[PDB]
Amino acid sequence: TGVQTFRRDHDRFWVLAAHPNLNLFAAGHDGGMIVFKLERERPAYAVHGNMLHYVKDRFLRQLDFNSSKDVAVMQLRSGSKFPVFNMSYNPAENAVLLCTRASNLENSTYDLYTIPKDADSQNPDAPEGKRSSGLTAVWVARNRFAVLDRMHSLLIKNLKNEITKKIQVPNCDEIFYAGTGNLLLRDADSITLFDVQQKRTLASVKISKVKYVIWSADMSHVALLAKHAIVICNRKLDALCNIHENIRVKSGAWDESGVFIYTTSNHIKYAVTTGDHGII
Amino acid sequence: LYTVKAILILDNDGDRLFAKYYDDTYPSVKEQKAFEKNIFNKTHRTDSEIALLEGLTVVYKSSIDLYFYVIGSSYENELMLMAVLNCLFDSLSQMLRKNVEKRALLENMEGLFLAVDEIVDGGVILESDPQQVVHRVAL
Amino acid sequence: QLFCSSPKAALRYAAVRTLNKVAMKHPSAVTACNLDLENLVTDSNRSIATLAITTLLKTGSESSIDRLMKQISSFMSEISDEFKVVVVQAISALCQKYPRKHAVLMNFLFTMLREEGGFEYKRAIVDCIISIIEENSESKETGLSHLCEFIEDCEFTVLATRILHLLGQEGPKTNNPSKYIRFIYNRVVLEHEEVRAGAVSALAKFGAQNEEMLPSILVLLKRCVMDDDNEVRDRATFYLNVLEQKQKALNAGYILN
Amino acid sequence: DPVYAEAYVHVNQYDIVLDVLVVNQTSDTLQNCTLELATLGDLKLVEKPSPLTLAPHDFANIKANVKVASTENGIIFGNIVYDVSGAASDRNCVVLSDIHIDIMDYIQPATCTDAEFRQMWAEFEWENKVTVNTNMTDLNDYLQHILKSTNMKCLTPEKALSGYCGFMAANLYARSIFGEDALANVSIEKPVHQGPDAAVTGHIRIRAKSQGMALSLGDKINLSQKKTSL
Repeated sequence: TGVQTFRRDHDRFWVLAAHPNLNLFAAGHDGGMIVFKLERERPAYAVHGNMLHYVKDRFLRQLDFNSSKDVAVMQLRSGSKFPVFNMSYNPAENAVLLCTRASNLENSTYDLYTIPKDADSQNPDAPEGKRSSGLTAVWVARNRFAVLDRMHSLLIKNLKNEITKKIQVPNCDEIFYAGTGNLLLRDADSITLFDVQQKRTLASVKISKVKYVIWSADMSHVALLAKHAIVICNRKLDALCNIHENIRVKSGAWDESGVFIYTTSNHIKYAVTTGDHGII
Repeated sequence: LYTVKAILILDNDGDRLFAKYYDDTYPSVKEQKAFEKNIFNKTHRTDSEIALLEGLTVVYKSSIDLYFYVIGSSYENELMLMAVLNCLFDSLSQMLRKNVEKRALLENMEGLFLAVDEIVDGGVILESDPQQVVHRVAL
Repeated sequence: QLFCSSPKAALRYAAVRTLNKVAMKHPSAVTACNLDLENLVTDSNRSIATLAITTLLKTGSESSIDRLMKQISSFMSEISDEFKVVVVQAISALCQKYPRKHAVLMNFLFTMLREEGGFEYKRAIVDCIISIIEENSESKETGLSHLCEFIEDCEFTVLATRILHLLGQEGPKTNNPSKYIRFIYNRVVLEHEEVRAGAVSALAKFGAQNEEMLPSILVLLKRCVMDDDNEVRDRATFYLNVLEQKQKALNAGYILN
Repeated sequence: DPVYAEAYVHVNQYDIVLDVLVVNQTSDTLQNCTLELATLGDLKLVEKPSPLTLAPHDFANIKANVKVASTENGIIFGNIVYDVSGAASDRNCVVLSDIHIDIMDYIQPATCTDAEFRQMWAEFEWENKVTVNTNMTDLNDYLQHILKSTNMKCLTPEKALSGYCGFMAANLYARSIFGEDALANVSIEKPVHQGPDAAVTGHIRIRAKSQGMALSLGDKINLSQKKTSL
């Protein structure tokens, strides 16, 4: 069906193309031409034993291990694929929680899936499969409270478990209407810590995120992402060292809390250990 | 109403080949030129739909060969004021069968002169339409 | 209004400036936007250019639209019926509605003023500075901050004379000493015996008053900063010598007045 | 790949020289691709070790001298695309544009008579400035550090006092390897208890002929100014 028409000059064309590399997409015309580049600049994750999960900025999976030139990780833990609002490991070497239909709606669906075998929606019967409705689900500080959006605005999600899908309107507190943050930062420029309702801050610390906080696997990483720059902390704000580079693209890695791997050309390097620095 | 500071028909070489200061209270042929200069140099054959200079109305025109100046005060509406200015082009044109030119100017002044006194006389516009004139005059 | 609203009576411009006065009443004002928008839009007709400034002014404006306009203006102002003059008039009005006040605007304006420039701002400046003083503006730290900086790299010695004179009086009633010093040094930095000279003269009202740290140091400084170049030498020597000649406390009292 | 090649640049005295490790930890002097020469900037790249084997399990030093006084290429800040090619035991390779090519280094200090200077200062290509404000140090150590880093000149003192405050504006001049003279007046607050300086809010006024390099220089220096995670 005709979705929409888009107008941007050239009352005269004869070609359109989408790459068979699929890299790029472009449209050709008489008066001239345009190329546009896609990305979900920065895009969601989960960890399960010796394996990385990615959600594409652009590009498909690449969700661990490799074999020849480049390999997008196709597995039963479909990462870079779905229509993501948010992806978070529900730790287990066997579980993930996933929101799909992404976007802004009233609310989306989340279908949470088992690593043993994901599905279109996994079983509501199963609690490593559950799906329900809800717009986004988000971490928040002092680590077990969570945000869920299950209204198109502030629901708090809080559970001891991180196989979690909990719904909590209390903590309704707008003054920031449904948008994006993850230890609370509707561009707070702070990660702000809370419980399940309160109308009085516990506290906010001034530090900042990639709009994600990096936990050393599950949900306790004082290793921090920042969008450009990333900072290394131990759990919570202890600024251990602060990272910056200036290429507005890539990554550097932690094994656990603050194990600093840095990539260095055709050389891949440990930034540092004990009092050491190394090329593995 | 004893309102013409001068009406000048100026060349667009900043020259003035007509000026009558109908009314005046400032002088000098020089200052007149100077005053002229600032504005003329500035308008430089270009004119404006309207122009106010000095809080004073400047209605000025250009032809196809000549620059028309009237100085008056913005203290008396355009439409009329212009009407006289209009009257000036038009009658001269019809009557003569020709409007102003540099050439025209060069052959004889007098007619302008003749007209001018009739139309206006000082700071009071006695008249602003041709016809009356046209009959009235017969030179 | 409408009928006129395109140079029927190119007369319409004048009126808004006063003859038909405007400073509005609140719902009434909202209604006005369209008409001004036509002129604002049209940008033409000497009668138009003037009209744009008065209408917009009288009715007032939102911040936002200004923004669009700043660009428009960027091209426009130079000649666009010889926009500069109407604009200087407009500008004189700007300095008045905000003469260093809505300082954010003043600064936005300032940046813009200098920027859109040509040169023709200087004339305007004579007014603008005057406006700021009229308020006796208080976001000076900032206001001054822009002025200082820009003027530095927005040049014209002549401006400096005026401002100097004013500044000359003001000093430590508005503090921020290090900065102010910081500036002052700079002002001098420039050559010209003359440019240099002003920083000392301004200083006399200032010195005398001293500020959040000054008397001791005030005494120390004239010493620390010293110059030859004969008559420039002399200026240092003489001020000193003059200084030399009265109990500096007394010295300050007589001279200052 | 076994063949791992690691490389970095060493610029050793004029000569920007290319350390290359191509280590061919390959299972053989695997066939190698292709390489191409070029005019460069006031440099030209100028050497290739000839062979194209990727000798087995083997490590090699491949040197590129570059020619450091010629080859104009006006692709500023360098950052010009460079090729290592996929042309033989290789299906791809690296095509790269450089980055890593900056100013602070290039220019050497250079000097002037002050009156003339001032006159000149004003006179020069006005067109660039950047601000100094913020650091980790006093401009004593800080200034020295910056100075050494860019290898550039502050022309003259007046004792007024870079100490008690100073409320000093420092005039700096430098001349480079391909000869641009760059002028500064930076005017700066300066550290000292409850007096002033642990920021600046001093303005660095940069004049260099093109604004584009000039401002860029102001930046470059801005990079230089402080000491933090690149």
